[PDB]
Amino acid sequence: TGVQTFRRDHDRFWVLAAHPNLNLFAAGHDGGMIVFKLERERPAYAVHGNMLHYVKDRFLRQLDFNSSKDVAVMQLRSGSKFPVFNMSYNPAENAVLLCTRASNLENSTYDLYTIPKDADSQNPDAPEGKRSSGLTAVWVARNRFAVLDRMHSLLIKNLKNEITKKIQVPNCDEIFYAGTGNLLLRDADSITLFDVQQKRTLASVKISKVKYVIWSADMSHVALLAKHAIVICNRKLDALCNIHENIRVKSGAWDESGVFIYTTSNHIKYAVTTGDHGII
Amino acid sequence: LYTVKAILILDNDGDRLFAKYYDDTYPSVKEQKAFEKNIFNKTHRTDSEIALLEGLTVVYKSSIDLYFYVIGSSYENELMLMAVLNCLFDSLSQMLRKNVEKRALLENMEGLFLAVDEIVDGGVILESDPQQVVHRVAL
Amino acid sequence: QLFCSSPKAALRYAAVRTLNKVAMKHPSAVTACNLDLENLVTDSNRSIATLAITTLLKTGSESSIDRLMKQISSFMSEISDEFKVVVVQAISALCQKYPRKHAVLMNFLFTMLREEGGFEYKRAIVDCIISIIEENSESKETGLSHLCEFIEDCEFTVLATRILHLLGQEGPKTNNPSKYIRFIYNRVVLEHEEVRAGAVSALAKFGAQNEEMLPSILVLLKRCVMDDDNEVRDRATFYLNVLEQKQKALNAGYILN
Amino acid sequence: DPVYAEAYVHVNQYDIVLDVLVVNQTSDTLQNCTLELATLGDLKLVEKPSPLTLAPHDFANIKANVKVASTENGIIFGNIVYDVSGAASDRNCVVLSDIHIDIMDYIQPATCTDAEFRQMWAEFEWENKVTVNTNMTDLNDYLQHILKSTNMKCLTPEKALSGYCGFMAANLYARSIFGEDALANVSIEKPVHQGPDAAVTGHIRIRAKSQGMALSLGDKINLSQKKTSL
Repeated sequence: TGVQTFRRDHDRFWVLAAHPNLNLFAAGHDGGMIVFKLERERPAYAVHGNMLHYVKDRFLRQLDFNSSKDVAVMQLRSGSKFPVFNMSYNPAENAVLLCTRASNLENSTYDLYTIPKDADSQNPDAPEGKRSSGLTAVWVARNRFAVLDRMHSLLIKNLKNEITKKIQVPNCDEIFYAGTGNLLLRDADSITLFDVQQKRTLASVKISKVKYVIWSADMSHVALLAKHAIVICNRKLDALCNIHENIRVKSGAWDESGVFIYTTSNHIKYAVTTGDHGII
Repeated sequence: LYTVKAILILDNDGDRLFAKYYDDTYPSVKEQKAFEKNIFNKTHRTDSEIALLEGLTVVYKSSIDLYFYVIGSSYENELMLMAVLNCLFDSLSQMLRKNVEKRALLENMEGLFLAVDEIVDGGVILESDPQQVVHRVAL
Repeated sequence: QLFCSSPKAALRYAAVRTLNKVAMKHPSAVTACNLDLENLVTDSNRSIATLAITTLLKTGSESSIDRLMKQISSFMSEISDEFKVVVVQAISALCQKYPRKHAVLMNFLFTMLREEGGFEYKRAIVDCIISIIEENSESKETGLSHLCEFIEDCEFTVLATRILHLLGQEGPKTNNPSKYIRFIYNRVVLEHEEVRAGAVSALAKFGAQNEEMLPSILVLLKRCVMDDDNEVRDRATFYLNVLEQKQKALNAGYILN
Repeated sequence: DPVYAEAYVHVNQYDIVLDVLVVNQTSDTLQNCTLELATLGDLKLVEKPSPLTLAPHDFANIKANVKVASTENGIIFGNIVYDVSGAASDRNCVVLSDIHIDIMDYIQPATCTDAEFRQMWAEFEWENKVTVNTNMTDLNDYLQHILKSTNMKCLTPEKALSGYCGFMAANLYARSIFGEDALANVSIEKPVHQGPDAAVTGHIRIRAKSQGMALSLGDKINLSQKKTSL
């Protein structure tokens, strides 16, 4: 069906193309031409034993291990694929929680899936499969409270478990209407810590995120992402060292809390250990 | 109403080949030129739909060969004021069968002169339409 | 209004400036936007250019639209019926509605003023500075901050004379000493015996008053900063010598007045 | 790949020289691709070790001298695309544009008579400035550090006092390897208890002929100014 028409000059064309590399997409015309580049600049994750999960900025999976030139990780833990609002490991070497239909709606669906075998929606019967409705689900500080959006605005999600899908309107507190943050930062420029309702801050610390906080696997990483720059902390704000580079693209890695791997050309390097620095 | 500071028909070489200061209270042929200069140099054959200079109305025109100046005060509406200015082009044109030119100017002044006194006389516009004139005059 | 609203009576411009006065009443004002928008839009007709400034002014404006306009203006102002003059008039009005006040605007304006420039701002400046003083503006730290900086790299010695004179009086009633010093040094930095000279003269009202740290140091400084170049030498020597000649406390009292 | 090649640049005295490790930890002097020469900037790249084997399990030093006084290429800040090619035991390779090519280094200090200077200062290509404000140090150590880093000149003192405050504006001049003279007046607050300086809010006024390099220089220096995670 005709979705929409888009107008941007050239009352005269004869070609359109989408790459068979699929890299790029472009449209050709008489008066001239345009190329546009896609990305979900920065895009969601989960960890399960010796394996990385990615959600594409652009590009498909690449969700661990490799074999020849480049390999997008196709597995039963479909990462870079779905229509993501948010992806978070529900730790287990066997579980993930996933929101799909992404976007802004009233609310989306989340279908949470088992690593043993994901599905279109996994079983509501199963609690490593559950799906329900809800717009986004988000971490928040002092680590077990969570945000869920299950209204198109502030629901708090809080559970001891991180196989979690909990719904909590209390903590309704707008003054920031449904948008994006993850230890609370509707561009707070702070990660702000809370419980399940309160109308009085516990506290906010001034530090900042990639709009994600990096936990050393599950949900306790004082290793921090920042969008450009990333900072290394131990759990919570202890600024251990602060990272910056200036290429507005890539990554550097932690094994656990603050194990600093840095990539260095055709050389891949440990930034540092004990009092050491190394090329593995 | 004893309102013409001068009406000048100026060349667009900043020259003035007509000026009558109908009314005046400032002088000098020089200052007149100077005053002229600032504005003329500035308008430089270009004119404006309207122009106010000095809080004073400047209605000025250009032809196809000549620059028309009237100085008056913005203290008396355009439409009329212009009407006289209009009257000036038009009658001269019809009557003569020709409007102003540099050439025209060069052959004889007098007619302008003749007209001018009739139309206006000082700071009071006695008249602003041709016809009356046209009959009235017969030179 | 409408009928006129395109140079029927190119007369319409004048009126808004006063003859038909405007400073509005609140719902009434909202209604006005369209008409001004036509002129604002049209940008033409000497009668138009003037009209744009008065209408917009009288009715007032939102911040936002200004923004669009700043660009428009960027091209426009130079000649666009010889926009500069109407604009200087407009500008004189700007300095008045905000003469260093809505300082954010003043600064936005300032940046813009200098920027859109040509040169023709200087004339305007004579007014603008005057406006700021009229308020006796208080976001000076900032206001001054822009002025200082820009003027530095927005040049014209002549401006400096005026401002100097004013500044000359003001000093430590508005503090921020290090900065102010910081500036002052700079002002001098420039050559010209003359440019240099002003920083000392301004200083006399200032010195005398001293500020959040000054008397001791005030005494120390004239010493620390010293110059030859004969008559420039002399200026240092003489001020000193003059200084030399009265109990500096007394010295300050007589001279200052 | 076994063949791992690691490389970095060493610029050793004029000569920007290319350390290359191509280590061919390959299972053989695997066939190698292709390489191409070029005019460069006031440099030209100028050497290739000839062979194209990727000798087995083997490590090699491949040197590129570059020619450091010629080859104009006006692709500023360098950052010009460079090729290592996929042309033989290789299906791809690296095509790269450089980055890593900056100013602070290039220019050497250079000097002037002050009156003339001032006159000149004003006179020069006005067109660039950047601000100094913020650091980790006093401009004593800080200034020295910056100075050494860019290898550039502050022309003259007046004792007024870079100490008690100073409320000093420092005039700096430098001349480079391909000869641009760059002028500064930076005017700066300066550290000292409850007096002033642990920021600046001093303005660095940069004049260099093109604004584009000039401002860029102001930046470059801005990079230089402080000491933090690149």
